[PDB]
Amino acid sequence: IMSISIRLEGEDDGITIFQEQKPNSELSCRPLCLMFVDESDHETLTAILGPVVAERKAMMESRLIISVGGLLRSFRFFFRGTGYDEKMVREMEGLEASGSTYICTLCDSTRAEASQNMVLHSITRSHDENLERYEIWRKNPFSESADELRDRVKGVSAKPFMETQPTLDALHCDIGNATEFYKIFQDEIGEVYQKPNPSREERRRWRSTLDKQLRKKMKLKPVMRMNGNYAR
Amino acid sequence: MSLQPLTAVNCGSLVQPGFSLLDLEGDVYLFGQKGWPKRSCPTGIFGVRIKKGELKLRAISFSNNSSYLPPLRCPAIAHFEAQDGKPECYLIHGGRTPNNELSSSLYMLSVDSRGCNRKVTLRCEEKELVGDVPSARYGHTLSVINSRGKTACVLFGGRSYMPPTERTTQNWNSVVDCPPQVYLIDLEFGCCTAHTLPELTDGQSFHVALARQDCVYFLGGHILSSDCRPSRLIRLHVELLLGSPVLTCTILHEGLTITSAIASPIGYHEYIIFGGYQSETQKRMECTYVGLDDVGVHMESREPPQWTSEISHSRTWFGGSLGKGTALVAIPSEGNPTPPEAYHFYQVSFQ
Amino acid sequence: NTFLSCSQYHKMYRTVKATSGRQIFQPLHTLRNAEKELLPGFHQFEWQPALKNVSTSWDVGIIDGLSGWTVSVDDVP
Ligand SMILES: [Zn+2]
Repeated sequence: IMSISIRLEGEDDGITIFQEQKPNSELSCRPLCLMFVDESDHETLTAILGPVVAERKAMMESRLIISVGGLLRSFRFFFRGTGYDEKMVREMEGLEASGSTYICTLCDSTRAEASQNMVLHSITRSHDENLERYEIWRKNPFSESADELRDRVKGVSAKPFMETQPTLDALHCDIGNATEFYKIFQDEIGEVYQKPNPSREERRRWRSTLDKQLRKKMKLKPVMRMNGNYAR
Repeated sequence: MSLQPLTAVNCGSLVQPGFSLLDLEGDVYLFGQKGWPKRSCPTGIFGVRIKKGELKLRAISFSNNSSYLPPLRCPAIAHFEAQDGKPECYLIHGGRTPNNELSSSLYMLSVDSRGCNRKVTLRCEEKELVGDVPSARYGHTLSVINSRGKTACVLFGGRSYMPPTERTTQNWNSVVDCPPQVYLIDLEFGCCTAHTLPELTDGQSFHVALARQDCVYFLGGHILSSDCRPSRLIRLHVELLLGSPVLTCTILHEGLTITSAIASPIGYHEYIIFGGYQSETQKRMECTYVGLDDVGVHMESREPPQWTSEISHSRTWFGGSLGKGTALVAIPSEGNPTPPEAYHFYQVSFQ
Repeated sequence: NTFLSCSQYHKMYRTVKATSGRQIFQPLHTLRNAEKELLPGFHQFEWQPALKNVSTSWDVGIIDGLSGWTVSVDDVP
């Protein structure tokens, strides 16, 4: 639970009653289902999840009456689907995970063009239009060939099933930035604009001297994979 | 009438318990795959070859004017014979969506161009359903016949989820039999007509049926009403008048208690039933030889190829006919560790 | 909130109740019907309109996650 607000009696947008103060700490993370299966077995996952999605669906329509504050009180609901790593979002929004031509889970930009230009990109990706684009893929009313069919639909082949709110995790941005800076340091130890294509052993050695530098000063030890703390 | 162990060179993670095999003009194409089509092959279908016991799976593609199909799981199949106006057709409908749900779609498939270099192009077209349409379902059976002398298609069987008024989340994955009304469908126009039979007072699933000379013979299968497996063969005789779709049916005294078999067509009509499941735990080990003449069915057994002690201990299995007495089956493979090719593959041959 | 076993708690309970004990902690038995106020499926409610495709029965709690998967072997497992 994140926010609970009030619009009554009207003429106003609303008044926040209680905004949660620390949703990050797991001390507020209430579990609702568990499945002894894998993130990839799309069949098994949807087969178990149908209930959850369907009742989330039926929820957003009606209103809810409980006995609260001594009186019978009413409630509406909206749902913000945020907390997923990218891979999951793609595999559940019907995209091509994870490093293919289409990358922005929001903007229809191709990969390469996101290099020359990087700033102005309007958010377009949305659930209803993704269903529309999947239908266009399935029917192919324009009778296009394979790759123009990829393009006109902006590459939405798998039918999404679970709604998503269009946004990114906060942690894994930090994680990817951390690993990218780590590698860029490993590379700038040597010379790559002086030596365009270095070899593998040079990479191992530059990593080693980078770990020596990060250990001698700052007293920092390596790990296999970088969690949040190593990033920070 | 013998088996041979195979090994998959790679791609041993792209088969799933239910799938389909079609031979249309030579090459065999494999339909259905765990998860949505990867970009390495968006077609979702793989041409299959066997060389030196090793198994090779190659990507395909379609025509520009052909539509792309979702990877159905356990569909219904019809081998629409080479004739007017487009030889040769394969009708598939309507299977199970990988995102677990059903489809009211009909798919007409054919081969279009080749090679130019040992390659094959396919074509897949939807078709509207004028009706009185059949609802979505799975595991059912559909076939094609010529009645004096024009062509028609007969669909029967299959189960589905509870009616949407009764859609209960606690019972979301429950599945009950579709009402026992058969459906007659024409390729053009897509007029679907429902028919009922005062004999077929119960539904059924997974039953392999056969068509010959506008007479259709359904073998017994699994039923969930009385949880039983009536062996009794079911005969029917269908005629397309102008414009009356006249039908008669009858019960045979004895058929066979088989569920979810592999049908290989050996001869003109000389078929073998490879194997499947006789009980909720016992799987039918032996084979079956079936001739079909206009007089009736003609039944016998053959020498069942001795299975490796491995498969004999398997809880389940399945397979498909690579064509002409040849078929492919697979064991859900276990062991330490997960290979992860969870399937051992056996080729099987007649004579 | 400390990851103790039920055996653990019962042992500690007997022990401390021996030492100067006016029974301090509560006996294990009383928790097993003390959470019926905290777990799911205890507070009546309803909706307007009635909820679509979701049974209007409320007092139930934890449910196995298959939702009635027809156990037939030959079918999808
Ligand atoms: Zn973007």
